[PDB]
Amino acid sequence: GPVPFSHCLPTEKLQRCEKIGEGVFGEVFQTIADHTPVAIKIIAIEGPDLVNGSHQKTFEEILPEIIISKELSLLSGEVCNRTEGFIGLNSVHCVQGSYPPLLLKAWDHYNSTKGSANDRPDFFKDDQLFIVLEYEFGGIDLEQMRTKLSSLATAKSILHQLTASLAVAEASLRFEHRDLHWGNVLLKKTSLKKLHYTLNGKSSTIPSCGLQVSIIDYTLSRLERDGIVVFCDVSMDEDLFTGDGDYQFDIYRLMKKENNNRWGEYHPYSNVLWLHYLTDKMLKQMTFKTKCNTPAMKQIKRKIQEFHRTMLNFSSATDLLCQHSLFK
Ligand code: NA
Repeated sequence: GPVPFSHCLPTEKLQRCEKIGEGVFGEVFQTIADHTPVAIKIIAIEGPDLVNGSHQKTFEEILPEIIISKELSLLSGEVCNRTEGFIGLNSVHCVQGSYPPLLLKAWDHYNSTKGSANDRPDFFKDDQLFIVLEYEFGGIDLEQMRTKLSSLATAKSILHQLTASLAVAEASLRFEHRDLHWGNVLLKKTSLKKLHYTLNGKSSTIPSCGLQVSIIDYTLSRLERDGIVVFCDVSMDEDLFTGDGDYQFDIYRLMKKENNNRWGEYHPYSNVLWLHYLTDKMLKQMTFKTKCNTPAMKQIKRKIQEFHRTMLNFSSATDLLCQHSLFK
């Protein structure tokens, strides 16, 4: 049955919590235990209050995200289809209580410095249920790194890492991410020169450029095992297909066109659509500390531009990884 918050966030861990992100879903905090940072995602469930302007999910509605988190985390320890490019899942708990005052303090600090679009989560009663997901800390999102990357060479490593992770998940799980906006691509420093993956038993490497990429946020994702499909049915959602002002919002429409509004089906072209949106961000919105000033950098730019104009003619991330010249 549900545990108190203190089960997940013993005092010292709660005292070290800093807010790092948010969405309509709820709140994300960073903390530390056994000298290791972790990210804690907290989602209210089962209650009647609007939270951030939206109804709370039921436990049945939140289960897909929990299941998908686990399956993608487990890919780091598999053999035939192996990738560390998702995000590690450490634990999941169902908690009952009002929001901890120490988390309110962290929430207020973020509101003061960065500003929040959410409600201050101070209105929950002591019977409120939450899902608390503890993840590996994955670094900083690509959107927050808009002005922080070295060069377009780094962009190439990032797109290769994303494409490989998505391909491995296609092959093992018939996975579609379905919401891979640039807030959901995390970057962390690595001392490894090369990152390793295995796709259908064939192992390969990717030069890191000093960064390891982690894909997060499985709210809209789909996968299947042995014919049992886990997904978010958005066929009757209005608002998801009516956004404007960013190619992101076109991707939701383009996915609905590809799948004829049947969200249980497998359409791995959606992963190609998201990779095209990310490549577009790399070329149009990211700005690098070092431009392509030399001939050999102008070449990497030309190859990423060629990827942008050709990739929509590939059927899946697997097709892109295996056949696109960018990755040869
Ligand atoms: Na990862």
